[PDB]
Amino acid sequence: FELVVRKLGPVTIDPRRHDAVLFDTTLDATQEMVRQLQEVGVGTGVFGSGLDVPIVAAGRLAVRPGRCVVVSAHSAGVTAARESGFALIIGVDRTGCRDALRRDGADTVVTDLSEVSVRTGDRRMSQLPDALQALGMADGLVARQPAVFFDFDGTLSDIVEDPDAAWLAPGALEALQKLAARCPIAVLSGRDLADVTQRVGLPGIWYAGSHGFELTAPDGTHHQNDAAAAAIPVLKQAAAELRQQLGPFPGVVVEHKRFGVAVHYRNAARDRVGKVAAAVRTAEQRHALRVTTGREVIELRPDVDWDKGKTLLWVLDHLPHPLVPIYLGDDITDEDAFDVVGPHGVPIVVRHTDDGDRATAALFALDSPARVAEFTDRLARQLREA
Ligand SMILES: [Mg+2]
Repeated sequence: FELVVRKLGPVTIDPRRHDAVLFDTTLDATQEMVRQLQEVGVGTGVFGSGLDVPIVAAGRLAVRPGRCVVVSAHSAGVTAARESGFALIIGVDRTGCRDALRRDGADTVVTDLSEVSVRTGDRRMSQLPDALQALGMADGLVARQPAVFFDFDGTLSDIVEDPDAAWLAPGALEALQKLAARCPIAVLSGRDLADVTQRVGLPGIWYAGSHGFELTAPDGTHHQNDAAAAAIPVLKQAAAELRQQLGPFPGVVVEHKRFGVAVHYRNAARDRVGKVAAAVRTAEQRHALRVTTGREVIELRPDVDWDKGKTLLWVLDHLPHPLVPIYLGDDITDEDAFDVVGPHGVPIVVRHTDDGDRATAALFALDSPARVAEFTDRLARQLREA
């Protein structure tokens, strides 16, 4: 395995996203590749020829398929890893079945495992210094003038199982108000632009909704990803389709947002899960959309590359000044933004009790969403200082 240092190669085992790697036994994964994974805290295991099937091998490591990588030189492995929702499936082409393997469900195919990279450099959330404590040291948190970025759910707002029941954590409104008088603020969210705007309820700042595909400036200028916007009518049609197809089956919900269809199947019986999936993959094929899985949801999104780092970099390019970013996030999508804050930027991760001590690119930690309101207040006070 080639080592990539706080970066992302072509094929990358990413500890932040990947808790284990399941190797096909026929592969000869060197002791050097397993040791590489051992230093970054990633478990290994083998499945395959008459041995364990991928999902079983994953169960022995106490790791969900959504957090596991499979590496397989055979078709059965690739396919079984595909129907089991594995996060990353690397096909190893040793018999020139690159096309076959990718038809099976390989996310990507390599000839030799030394083409696979392992991300190094991230620390585990445990290990990180506290943001509040750093903010109050002699030299403060930032040397240069900042622009501050917030994820909404899990960061500014306490996690809730009812999406509609997400509200600003106590004190976070007065805090954002103070800070907003002091520097540019931006809240990021996967919710529609209107929803997050209403829930923060604070004007004269940047709102980025629908996964950064559309934002509002302080002056109220609307901005939208042009290429992504073309898929808006496409998605309304998939939603219309999916509602007729899955309407007969109770416990299955089709939720339509401006840049996505989400199909909730928490209350769906066994064997409509495969049927809920089959319909979304039909919607996929038919409309050239992008499917991604939640825990009990399947989502269709515009087939346009984008992440939270690109939102951040874009918003920054439009800020007046060389403005240094401070970024606060709660989960996995926020790792894209930690990675591009630059040599003076401050990436902060909000810890939860059930988060499991993930590896992260963030430099600091805030203990819960409650401290985020506290951090915001003191930041506004430290900037008023200078
Ligand atoms: Mg969140």
